[PDB]
Amino acid sequence: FAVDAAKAYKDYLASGGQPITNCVKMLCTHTGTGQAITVTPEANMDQESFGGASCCLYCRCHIDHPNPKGFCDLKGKYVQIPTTCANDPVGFTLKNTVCTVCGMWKGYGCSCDQ
Amino acid sequence: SQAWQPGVAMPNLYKMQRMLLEKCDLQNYGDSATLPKGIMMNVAKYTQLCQYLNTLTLAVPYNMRVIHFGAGSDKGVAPGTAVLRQWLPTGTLLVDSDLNDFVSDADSTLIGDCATVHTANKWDLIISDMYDPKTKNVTKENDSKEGFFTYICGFIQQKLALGGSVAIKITEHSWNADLYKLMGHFAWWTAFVTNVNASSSEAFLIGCNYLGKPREQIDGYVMHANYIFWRNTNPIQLSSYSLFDMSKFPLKLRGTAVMSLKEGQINDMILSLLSKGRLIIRENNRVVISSDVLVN
Ligand SMILES: Nc1ncnc2c1ncn2[C@@H]1O[C@H](CSCC[C@H](N)C(=O)O)[C@@H](O)[C@H]1O
Ligand SMILES: [Zn+2]
Ligand SMILES: [Zn+2]
Repeated sequence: FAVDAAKAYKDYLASGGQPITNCVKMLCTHTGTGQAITVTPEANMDQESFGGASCCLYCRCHIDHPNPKGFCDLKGKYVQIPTTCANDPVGFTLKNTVCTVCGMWKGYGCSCDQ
Repeated sequence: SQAWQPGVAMPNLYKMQRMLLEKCDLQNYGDSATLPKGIMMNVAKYTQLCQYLNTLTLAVPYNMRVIHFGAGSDKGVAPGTAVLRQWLPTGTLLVDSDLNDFVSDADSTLIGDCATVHTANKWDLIISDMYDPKTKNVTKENDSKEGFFTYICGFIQQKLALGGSVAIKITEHSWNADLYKLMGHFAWWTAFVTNVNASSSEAFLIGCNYLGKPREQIDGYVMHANYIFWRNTNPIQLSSYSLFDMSKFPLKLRGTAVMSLKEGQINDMILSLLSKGRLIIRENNRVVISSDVLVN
């Protein structure tokens, strides 16, 4: 047994639940690289930058991160969210994947498949 | 006009007065600044504080050490810590702390009363946003407050590196006479009001470049009265203008020299370097922190 918070959150959103709030949006130039997870805010014109810990489902729910080491890849970093998705940064980071080659979100900036 | 600045610092002539303490009655009491869409008050407030700190002679060594007290919020997150982490050079060691649990971007977080926090090492910058809303009691005399202010005064004197700086949040009722006196132990000091929160009696008491001894004698009861007098007679127009230009925000990594010195070797030439933001005096060992836990 283990609690599936990731699945529980996705299921709650499909039910019409209000997304997790108070993710920390930063002031920035919006002229950054647009990479997904960075040491400093890197939003481009199509993105918002957020403090990473505040958009991590596991940090925010006070539950273990699901990898044997319990490391968090968001805490202490900044996450770039497409502005059209910025009402639910937790859900967005949960549901999406970063390209290991260029560092953009798959389907939101990664063009490695062209 | 001051509306394009990140905030307003207490003018020198107000510091030199000898006022009696009055009630703070702010003209712009009911105004609120227009924040950029979706930006939290405290992200805006810390951004303007850091923008102002960019204009001072802060020492910025490699492997800078910063501690942030009062970093939690009723939202369970740490907006100010996220701004500090943005502002500070990459690799800066940032520790934060609060009475109540919260989720943080800091390298390490301690939960508990600040009086329980101990650190082996000295720090290059101390930020405090600690505040107890209970202090706002307009029906009793507005006296110097102890509580966490006592802790902060001792922490500065024992754990701030020479050459280091502080920014400590105060308000009309949340203040301490010894903290003002301690500002005379820095090369320079001010009380800074952010433009986004200028309708509040809040300020940050900023001490720039710690010298470890009084360079000027400050009576803290008088200087708080001077601060209130300034606020009472100088309405500050609410403004978020400086939040829209973020191009020069990051703190410049100056690579400030760090040396260990005995007290005997702090000569006038060393004092001069400290006063210019050109030297930090502390050890460079490992950073070790702890929180005391009371067992039943
Ligand atoms: N004695 C004490 N020790 C530690 N924290 C204290 C304290 N007294 C008050 N505080 C904390 O000071 C905080 C003030 S609100 C701070 C907001 C925060 N800086 C932000 O970025 O949004 C509260 O969270 C409160 O818990
Ligand atoms: Zn996390
Ligand atoms: Zn890619």
